Amino acid sequence: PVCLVVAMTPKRGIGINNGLPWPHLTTDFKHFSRVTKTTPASRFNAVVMGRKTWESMPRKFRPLVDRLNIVVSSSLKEEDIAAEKPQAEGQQRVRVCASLPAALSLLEEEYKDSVDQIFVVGGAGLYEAALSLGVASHLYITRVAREFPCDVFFPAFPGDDILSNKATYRPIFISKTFSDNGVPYDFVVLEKRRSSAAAIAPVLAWMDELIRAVPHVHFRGHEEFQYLDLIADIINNGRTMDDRTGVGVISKFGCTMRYSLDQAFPLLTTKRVFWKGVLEELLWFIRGDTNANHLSEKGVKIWDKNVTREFLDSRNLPHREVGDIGPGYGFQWRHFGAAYKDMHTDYTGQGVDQLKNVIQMLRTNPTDRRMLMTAWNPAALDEMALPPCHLLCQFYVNDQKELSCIMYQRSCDVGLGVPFNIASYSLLTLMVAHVCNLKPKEFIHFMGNTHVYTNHVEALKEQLRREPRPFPIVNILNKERIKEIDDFTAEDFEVVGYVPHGRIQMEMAV
Amino acid sequence: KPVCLVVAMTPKRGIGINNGLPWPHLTTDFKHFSRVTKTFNAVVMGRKTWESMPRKFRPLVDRLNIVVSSSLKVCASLPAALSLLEEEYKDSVDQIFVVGAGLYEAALSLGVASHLYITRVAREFPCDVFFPAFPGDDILSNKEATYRPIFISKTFSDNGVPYDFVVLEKRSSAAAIAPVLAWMDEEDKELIRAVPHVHFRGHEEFQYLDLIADIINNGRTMDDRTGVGVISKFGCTMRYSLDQAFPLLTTKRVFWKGVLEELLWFIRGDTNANHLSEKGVKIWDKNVTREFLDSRNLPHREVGDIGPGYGFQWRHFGAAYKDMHTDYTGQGVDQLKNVIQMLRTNPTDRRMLMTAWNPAALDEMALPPCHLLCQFYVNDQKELSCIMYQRSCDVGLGVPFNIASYSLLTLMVAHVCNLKPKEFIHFMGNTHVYTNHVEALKEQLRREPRPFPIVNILNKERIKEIDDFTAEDFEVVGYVPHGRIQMEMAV
Ligand SMILES: NC(=O)C1=CN([C@@H]2O[C@H](COP(=O)(O)OP(=O)(O)OC[C@H]3O[C@@H](n4cnc5c(N)ncnc54)[C@H](OP(=O)(O)O)[C@@H]3O)[C@@H](O)[C@H]2O)C=CC1
Ligand SMILES: NC(=O)C1=CN([C@@H]2O[C@H](COP(=O)(O)OP(=O)(O)OC[C@H]3O[C@@H](n4cnc5c(N)ncnc54)[C@H](OP(=O)(O)O)[C@@H]3O)[C@@H](O)[C@H]2O)C=CC1
Ligand SMILES: C#CCN(Cc1ccc2[nH]c(N)nc(=O)c2c1)c1ccc(C(=O)N[C@@H](CCC(=O)O)C(=O)O)cc1
Ligand SMILES: C#CCN(Cc1ccc2[nH]c(N)nc(=O)c2c1)c1ccc(C(=O)N[C@@H](CCC(=O)O)C(=O)O)cc1
Ligand SMILES: Nc1nc(=O)c2nc(CNc3ccc(C(=O)N[C@@H](CCC(=O)O)C(=O)O)cc3)cnc2[nH]1
Ligand SMILES: Nc1nc(=O)c2nc(CNc3ccc(C(=O)N[C@@H](CCC(=O)O)C(=O)O)cc3)cnc2[nH]1
Ligand SMILES: O=c1ccn([C@H]2C[C@H](O)[C@@H](COP(=O)(O)O)O2)c(=O)[nH]1
Ligand SMILES: O=c1ccn([C@H]2C[C@H](O)[C@@H](COP(=O)(O)O)O2)c(=O)[nH]1
Repeated sequence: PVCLVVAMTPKRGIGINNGLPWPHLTTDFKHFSRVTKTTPASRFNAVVMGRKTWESMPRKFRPLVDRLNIVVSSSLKEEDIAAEKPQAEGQQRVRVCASLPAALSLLEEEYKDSVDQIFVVGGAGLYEAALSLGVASHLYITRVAREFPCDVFFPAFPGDDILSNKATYRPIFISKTFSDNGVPYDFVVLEKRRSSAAAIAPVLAWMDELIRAVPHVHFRGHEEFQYLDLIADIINNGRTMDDRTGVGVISKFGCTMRYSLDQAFPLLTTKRVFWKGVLEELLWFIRGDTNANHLSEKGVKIWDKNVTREFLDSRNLPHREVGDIGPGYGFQWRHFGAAYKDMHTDYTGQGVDQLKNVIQMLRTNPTDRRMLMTAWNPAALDEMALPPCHLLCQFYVNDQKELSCIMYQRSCDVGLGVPFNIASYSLLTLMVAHVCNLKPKEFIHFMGNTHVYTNHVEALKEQLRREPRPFPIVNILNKERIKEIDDFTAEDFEVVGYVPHGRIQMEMAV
Repeated sequence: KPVCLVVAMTPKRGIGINNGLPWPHLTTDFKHFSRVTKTFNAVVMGRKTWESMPRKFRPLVDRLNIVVSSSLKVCASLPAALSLLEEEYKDSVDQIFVVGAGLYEAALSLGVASHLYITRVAREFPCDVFFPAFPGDDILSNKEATYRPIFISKTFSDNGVPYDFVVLEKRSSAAAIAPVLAWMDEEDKELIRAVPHVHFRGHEEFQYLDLIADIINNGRTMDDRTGVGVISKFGCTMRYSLDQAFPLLTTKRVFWKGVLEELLWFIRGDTNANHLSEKGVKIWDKNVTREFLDSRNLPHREVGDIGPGYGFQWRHFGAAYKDMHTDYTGQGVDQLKNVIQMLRTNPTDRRMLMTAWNPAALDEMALPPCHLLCQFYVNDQKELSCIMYQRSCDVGLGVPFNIASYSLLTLMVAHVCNLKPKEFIHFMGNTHVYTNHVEALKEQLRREPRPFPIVNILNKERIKEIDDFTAEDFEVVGYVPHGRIQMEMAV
């Protein structure tokens, strides 16, 4: 009964020119070593590999230490390998077999009592045979999120949708996202399916008491499970309420998520997020811009329905031109408290530039505890097309020059807005880290009224049947040119290794 | 042979009076009692205790009963009743429970009880029968084998009586996954933990105790404005239920008078700290001395003037500040009034927030506000919840005070809106322990929490609007904390 261990691009690519397609992934090698070596004593595990895989390995590491090595080949002989390098004392002699079935026979015949687990370690010849024989119980797959030139591929398999969009192999384990050398990746395991404190439990018994994301996944390390579980939690436990929009709501109050920013970027994968939209909106905020036509004109229409003639009038703002969000978000960030006129006015130097203050405090006194920016100005709310939802953020620097950010959001459309908000403030954290010579560490999301609209519930349930993919990496390009927060442009960003499931249509509650 | 005692007692160990119970009917305690005693089982009770039971329940059903009188229609002693359980009933008897005094004290002297199931009634009541003193006693009030708590429930209440439940003891797919979890856990000296002997930690105060432990264990050592130094973390969260009891911390006495007076002071939009100090509430004095104000570049401020902070922003957001003797009536935005009006007319609105954070006015304040935003929420059962966001949290000194403060605001706002208080949710930014508090906090972490008290609003009929509350309209009922712990304020 065998296990497969592999690293794989989303297109199932595993090799090129008898080498690996990506730069060195040190955590993946640790993992490989740890999975293939470990045992309870008497025994060792075996690794079975094809001839070219054996040849692809550097001499100094071959044979793989403390594991019985078997090579499947018809041309290489056991004495070829013995001649390559002296067998070290205590290690096993390297065996050669003509086929995978022969390797498994040999294991039974001559190494019962001696080997514990059997691992098939590549290449495509062996992976294919192992799947054909149906002898693989588990797949240890390292999912590399970037595509690389490959000439060798892991075979198609039922359940290969954990890699990319199109007996079965279902994931029972999904880790958080790692990275090395600009490459994001994660680890999954698939499974072939087809009176101490005794007497305390009756008090527990009487004090004690449906929708769930991909419930077969038992180890839920991927940080996107916070979002997926929050959807389920609201649907299971939330309360059905009315709402400003007339569309129903199911709501909860006081919710929390947090996303690491040191290895990869929390752009959700369980549906495609509108990244051009987040980037363009954030730059617009940073400008202090209140003209949503500037967004609309670039193909970002997110503010259009709340800046129509009709919606502005429902807000008693007949004097606003279409597109004018009033003194909201970016205006309050860059010009807190300034007297608003319209979206065409120059406000340079009016009011408080909170963003500048935060940055200057980060650069000069990062232990200060007042590094906040707010968009909630009670005096100006009635002049806004919409009172801000994400209304405050706070920054923090630790010991090691690592920057974390908290954002408070009064109102959270879990279906439509939340993924977008996660990406937006995570990006702001990247931008601020760079300009302050800091390392981005963490985004922390504090949520007030956290809701899913009734007309989203069905689509959200489909979303919960999808397992997450490894997070992408976002790189800031042209770092040397970029010295201040206003220097960033729409071209200074690269999203690397993003492989989300398909878009899900969800109407905005207007 | 294993024996357990089931009891409910006041902090002074009171269990009865005039052959009855001291307190009004405790519904949940009775459930608890029912369950615990059956899973047949034997309950064993003294003569008088049998009488006290109403006849409709007198045979305690689904359990063997034993009365230990020497005068009735049934053993003559407690040793006797234990013999009668080995000899006969040896089979089909699981555990045995003793359920009066005399019986309790017999069971303790003979040393046969291995566990104590105690319902701690938080209030005192007249009693003439008391549970025996016993080592482990401090679990009730502040007054060799010993009894150690192993379980401490959340706080309940019925008929205006707060109470707790504690238990004391006499003293392939997982295989596939394993190697992967193991390496992920590897990286990565002696952790502290609040009362590690308590396994089942239902008491909501454990959030605060665990928070202290987590900061000291996993926080990073940093500098800070005051010069004292802290250990800090960022982004922490607690929540306290308000429907049964009130989260006034019990592992050290919280300064309740101070909480109440500061809050009423906020609500009036008062910015003169001498009004607090003149009432014996000196919490703001060191941040409004001549010296501190000058350090803030405020030489023109009069001693005691906090500037346009907290309450001023609540009641007059954005108004132009003069001094603390000015009348600001009608000026600025009355956020508190707006919040209340929205709660009363359209409680599904998602903009029910109040902020103290006004960037245009920060430099004019003695201290930028720590608790700077709160948001309210109503469900479909008319239950009110409140979230407060705090940018900077002095865990040892400030946090217990802040918890009580906003929980109290929640009770007040619920009342004038004809809602019921449900939950206070505490969101924390820079969450820190000052270096000179660490030792004191380590003492505190050795204390088992007591049941939370309940706070009642008095004269409810007179109180219609948030401004109507006075310092005399509240009663804290059943508060039984451990002693105060001195913690010096970093200025
Ligand atoms: N990303 C990853 O996880 C991994 C990537 N790689 C790499 O993948 C590509 C190399 O693998 P691949 O090209 O498939 O090389 P293989 O390791 O499969 O070696 C190829 C050959 O191995 C022996 N052979 C294999 N299958 C059979 C069979 N089914 N029956 C009989 N003999 C068999 C044969 O050698 P003979 O001709 O002597 O008979 C066949 O020619 C490389 O890039 C290697 O580095 C490898 C392992 C893992
Ligand atoms: N808070 C709680 O959890 C509980 C409180 N209570 C309160 O109990 C009061 C009664 O307790 P208490 O007055 O101590 O009543 P008991 O139930 O202990 O009855 C007293 C007597 O019981 C039999 N007895 C007890 N001890 C001995 C002994 N050591 N040797 C021989 N016989 C013994 C005797 O009756 P005889 O004279 O016939 O020999 C002794 O006089 C009430 O207020 C009752 O409600 C009771 C249960 C629980
Ligand atoms: C949060 C936030 C910012 N916002 C601003 C914004 C404004 C009003 C709102 N109103 C409501 N009820 N919910 C929102 O989330 C919301 C968000 C967004 C608005 C729309 C989309 C959106 O429609 N996303 C879709 C469809 C459009 C597209 O892709 O072009 C998507 O699936 O990407 C995203 C973000
Ligand atoms: C929260 C809040 C409101 N506040 C306001 C307030 C002002 C400045 C602060 N400064 C610091 N560093 N931490 C605080 O918690 C703090 C709190 C409080 C202030 C003091 C006490 C208090 O109990 N002080 C102690 C110790 C005085 C001393 O000797 O230093 C006392 O003796 O009671 C409580 C609440
Ligand atoms: N997930 C996965 N990642 C891989 O890199 C991988 N590689 C191969 C084949 N190629 C190689 C090449 C070198 C070493 C190697 O030197 N291994 C050392 C790593 C030691 C360590 O980091 O502790 C070993 O002793 O395992 C292993 C396999 C087969 N399955 C894989 N599977
Ligand atoms: N913790 C504790 N609380 C008590 O009230 C208590 N009471 C007694 C003695 N008095 C009483 C009185 C009535 C019932 C009683 O009627 N018990 C029923 C019903 C419980 C219910 O009404 O839900 C039972 O079988 O549990 C039990 C004990 C002994 N130990 C106690 N221990
Ligand atoms: O950044 C944003 C902006 C808006 N929304 C959705 C929040 C709500 O479901 C609706 C906003 O309307 P009110 O909360 O103002 O009713 O905003 C978000 O989730 N994120
Ligand atoms: O309600 C309050 C007021 C103050 N503090 C303590 C917060 C800090 O440790 C110190 C305030 O100083 P700065 O955060 O402003 O530096 O305030 C609180 O914990 N709660």
